[PDB]
Amino acid sequence: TTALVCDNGSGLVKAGFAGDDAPRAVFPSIVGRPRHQGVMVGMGQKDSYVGDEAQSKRGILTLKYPIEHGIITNWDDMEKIWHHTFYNELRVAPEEHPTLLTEAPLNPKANREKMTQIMFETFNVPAMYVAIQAVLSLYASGRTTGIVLDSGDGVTHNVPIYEGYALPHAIMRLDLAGRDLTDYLMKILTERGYSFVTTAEREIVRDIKEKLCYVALDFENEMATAASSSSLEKSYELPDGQVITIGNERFRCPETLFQPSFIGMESAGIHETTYNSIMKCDIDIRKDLYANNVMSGGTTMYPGIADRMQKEITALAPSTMKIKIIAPPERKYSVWIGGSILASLSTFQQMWITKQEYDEAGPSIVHRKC
Amino acid sequence: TTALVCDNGSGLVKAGFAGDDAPRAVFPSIVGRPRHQGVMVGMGQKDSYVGDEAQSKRGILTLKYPIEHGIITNWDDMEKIWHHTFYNELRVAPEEHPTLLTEAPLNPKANREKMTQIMFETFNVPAMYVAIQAVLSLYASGRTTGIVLDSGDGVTHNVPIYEGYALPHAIMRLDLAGRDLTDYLMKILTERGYSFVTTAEREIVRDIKEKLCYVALDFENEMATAASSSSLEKSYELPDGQVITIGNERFRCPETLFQPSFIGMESAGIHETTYNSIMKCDIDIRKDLYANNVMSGGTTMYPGIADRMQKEITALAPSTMKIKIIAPPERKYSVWIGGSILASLSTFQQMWITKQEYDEAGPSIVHRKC
Amino acid sequence: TTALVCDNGSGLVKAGFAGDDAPRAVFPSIVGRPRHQGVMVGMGQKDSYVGDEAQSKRGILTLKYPIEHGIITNWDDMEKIWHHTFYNELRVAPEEHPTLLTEAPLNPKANREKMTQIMFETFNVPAMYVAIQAVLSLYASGRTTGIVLDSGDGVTHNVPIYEGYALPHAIMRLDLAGRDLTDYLMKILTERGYSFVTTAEREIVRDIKEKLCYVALDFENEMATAASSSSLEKSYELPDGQVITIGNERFRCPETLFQPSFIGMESAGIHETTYNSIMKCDIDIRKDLYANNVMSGGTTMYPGIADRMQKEITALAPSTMKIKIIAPPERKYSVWIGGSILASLSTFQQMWITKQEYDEAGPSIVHRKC
Ligand SMILES: Nc1ncnc2c1ncn2[C@@H]1O[C@H](COP(=O)(O)OP(=O)(O)O)[C@@H](O)[C@H]1O
Ligand SMILES: Nc1ncnc2c1ncn2[C@@H]1O[C@H](COP(=O)(O)OP(=O)(O)O)[C@@H](O)[C@H]1O
Ligand SMILES: Nc1ncnc2c1ncn2[C@@H]1O[C@H](COP(=O)(O)OP(=O)(O)O)[C@@H](O)[C@H]1O
Ligand SMILES: [Mg+2]
Ligand SMILES: [Mg+2]
Ligand SMILES: [Mg+2]
Repeated sequence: TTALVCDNGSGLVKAGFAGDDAPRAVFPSIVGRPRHQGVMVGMGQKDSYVGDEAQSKRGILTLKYPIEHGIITNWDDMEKIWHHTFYNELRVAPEEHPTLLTEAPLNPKANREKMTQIMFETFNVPAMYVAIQAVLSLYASGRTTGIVLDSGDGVTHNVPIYEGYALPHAIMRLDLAGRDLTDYLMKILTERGYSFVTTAEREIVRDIKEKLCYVALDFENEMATAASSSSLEKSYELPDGQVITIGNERFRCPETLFQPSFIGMESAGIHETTYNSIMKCDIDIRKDLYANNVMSGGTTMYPGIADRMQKEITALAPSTMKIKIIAPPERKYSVWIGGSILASLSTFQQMWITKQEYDEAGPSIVHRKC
Repeated sequence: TTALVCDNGSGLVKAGFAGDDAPRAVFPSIVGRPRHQGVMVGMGQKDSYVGDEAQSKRGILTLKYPIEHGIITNWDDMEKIWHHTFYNELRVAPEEHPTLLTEAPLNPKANREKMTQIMFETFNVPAMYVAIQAVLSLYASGRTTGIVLDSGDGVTHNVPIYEGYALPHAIMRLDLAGRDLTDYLMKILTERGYSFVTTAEREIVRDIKEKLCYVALDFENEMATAASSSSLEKSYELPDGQVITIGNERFRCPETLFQPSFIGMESAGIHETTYNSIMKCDIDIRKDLYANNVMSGGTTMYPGIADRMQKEITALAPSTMKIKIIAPPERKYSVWIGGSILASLSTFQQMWITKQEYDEAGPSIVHRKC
Repeated sequence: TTALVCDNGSGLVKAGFAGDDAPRAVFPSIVGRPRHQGVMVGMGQKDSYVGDEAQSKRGILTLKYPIEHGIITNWDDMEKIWHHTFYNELRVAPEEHPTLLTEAPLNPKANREKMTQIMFETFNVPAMYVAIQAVLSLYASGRTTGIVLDSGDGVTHNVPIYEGYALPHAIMRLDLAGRDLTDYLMKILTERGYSFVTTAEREIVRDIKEKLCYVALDFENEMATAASSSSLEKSYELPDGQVITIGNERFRCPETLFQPSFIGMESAGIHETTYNSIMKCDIDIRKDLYANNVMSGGTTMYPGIADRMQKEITALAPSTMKIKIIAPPERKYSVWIGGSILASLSTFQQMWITKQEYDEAGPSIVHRKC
């Protein structure tokens, strides 16, 4: 009778059971299909690969992400992803496990309705629920009041909560996250002569970004430092043994979070978005929001991002405001951890969307229960 | 109901039954016709000789190869060859044996279509199939990943397969193989005063090449070694008792595979062709191609060719790539062995081109079934 | 005091003086070196040939292209090319002529820096400038708004400009162009029995492609038409008098621009790349980009390419968008014509990189002036 927690991000699936501290399985949410011709008979050559097996065979596949900026764009591939999650990774039967799902705020309603319908009809779950990922990150923190910035592969969002009450008019959503940083790193890696163009070579660039990239405390000083000397240059070995070297692409890629105009966007950086979200809240709750800046997600995992956020929000806010950025070492899984905490609570047990409620009230049950 | 496997190379016919480990018969694919005048009545003096009987009587015949660089140029002589194979060597009736045939990649389509037509009309086979020889060579080695370098009398070709998927854009074909090496050995044997000019004397030079020639690990060092001393000189006894001696023609002949400019070709050597074929494949599959270099065919049978290929590809590839050359002792028949393995599989039984498909869909069935 | 305009493409050099309507000289950017042995004394047998003289003597040379996908890979041969351009074709002294050079977008920075250094040190130009070829193509058409699809021997690129402002985040670059089409035509010409393998025979195949190839309005219909009848077959006479015939290779070769998977690439066709470039631009500027599709370069010179681009972009775009493809009859020289127009303007005269700026600011002047 244990509940399931599935955190469907744009880039990774974090799935497990409620009551744990880490997910069962964490695998990329990709579906790969062969793009060359098979010449050997049989071999169990399947027509599509999901998750880690698609990354294993990615040299002969075309990798597709069913989720795009927090929105599911391919629903057959997403059913493939969910079937993989339930049967090959969790190795469970979804007929007896309530499933907690997550979603970004300010998302299309059809996304939520269709997840509800697929859970209740394709996978026959007894109950389900869709929770906002930033509220779950606050549950993982253990703090009732915080402003949460969640940055994932697809979306960056700010949700300010005070005493357990959210201020939905102050919620920010920015469609700039890890995948845009990967694409920008590809583009600026072309400057040194490195050409990554295929979907399989997007994973190599994502690995380069996760290993070698960091957030500069002061961008212009680091640009001058990289110009003067090669102290910031690091090498990376490609899957075929070729070695690439990057000097200032290491901090130019994550700078797009603070200067979105690098990729041609008109928006403000994550620091200015956070400050604007705080300033749309009530004046009496702003001090507690300044002191509680919870960062979650994999795009907040850069070395130096918390210090840079500290510096920028301190510059924006008054001098008597006491700015703290809470960046737990496990913030790459804060949404899943908070979802496990929430699904394990006794008070939450009356808040599931039951199967009978779905049957006798339609998929639109999800907008008024969640 | 057993299937036939006929490997028609430019130089030799390898024919047998599926399920065996070696072909029934291996004979030269030559048709000899007398060039002098008959003076004795009768004797069963036939107008043409095929296979081993043409080599037996080659002193009074003009030997012709119906296949030239993997392409059948004389179709009447090729029907003679196939009739010999079926009736005098296999001693079977082709009306009840499906026949698996082999062909080099990047070959004229008319070649394949006309083999299909002759099999289905002249020999009345119940079914047939044309397979690429490098895929068959990969079947024999028992693996589904690797780049195959197949060298025969007529063509040398590279086909990279990964997980059973071929990359047809990375397939190389080089029209330099054993027959070009035989001709070059004739030409450079003229340097010591030995004149072989006739088609029958081409077989003597081919025998010299198969017995005395080897691949030098370092060409310039071996050239210096042969210049300094006579330690590399070996003798060969001609059919009439004359003894010839060759010192550096032993490794100068096979060096044409690595330096095609010896015979006036502009192409790259087999090592550089293999490296170029690997580098036209996806970056994620290159490590497994480096570690799996399958060599098949009779022109890869030189002493020291695998070590030289190891050395050259190691020089071309990065230092962290782990280069292996797989050169089985039976690689002179890898194509036939793999064809037997393929024709014996149960999954392949639905992939034959049946007689009815040919009748009601034309000879062009072979491009979309094979 | 007239300025020079040198359009260095991967395949051809277009050089001339600013203010003209056509370049002085258009010759292949190849350097040929003899591959056989000289037996006649003297003759002025030079060790290397550049341009038209290499194509004249290509039967005894190995032709090398110093530019490869818009990137200069051999710099000594490129200095040979530039010296030829300046002294044997333009017959000028570069010490008193500012030189305008062109480059593809998303190119290595070392390419631009080394062209700047060689111009300012080897050829002693008073000033120089490197311009993006698509902006120059937009100069030639006399408009300041439109998305340019420039296809050359080495690179195909999309650059959307609106009101004179470029959107660098929407710039596409595809490393598929005329040379890849020539190689594909060689590969599929092997199907009818025609074997072109040498670098000199690459020019014959390029001539065949330029004379006999066209873009099919509907590929499958043309494939059916070529299968049914021989109405699409045309003959071509080789330099030695042999006549070759091609039926569907005529439109199968240029189809690789719309189906890059023909040569094993994962990218999208030029139509889908153009649509994707338009859709990464602001919603308010998309109507003017749809109506202004400037095509330039020699690979856009196929019969029927503009109509096919019209059809495909119309299929992709909404029905109320008004799609025009602007394909001037002189679009093979749009980059050079636009460069001449730009170098002749009075406003541009303050935008040269002067010699003193180079001397006292390094070769890195080119990234912040251009
Ligand atoms: N150590 C790291 N440094 C920088 N970026 C990272 C790191 N680890 C993961 N990422 C990025 O975070 C993204 C995945 O974060 P995640 O929270 O799983 O997103 P989602 O919730 O959308 O799945 C990926 O795009 C990856 O590039
Ligand atoms: N031991 C050997 N050493 C060198 N060359 C050999 C040897 N044995 C055979 N060959 C060459 O290999 C060629 C035959 O190889 P094979 O694989 O039968 O070619 P094909 O498939 O074209 O018939 C002949 O030209 C012969 O000269
Ligand atoms: N009439 C034509 N039809 C098709 N292709 C052509 C034609 N004329 C030239 N080309 C191709 O265009 C390329 C040269 O175009 P160009 O604009 O000069 O390129 P670059 O700017 O790279 O020199 C050559 O590869 C040639 O094959
Ligand atoms: Mg997330
Ligand atoms: Mg063979
Ligand atoms: Mg050009």
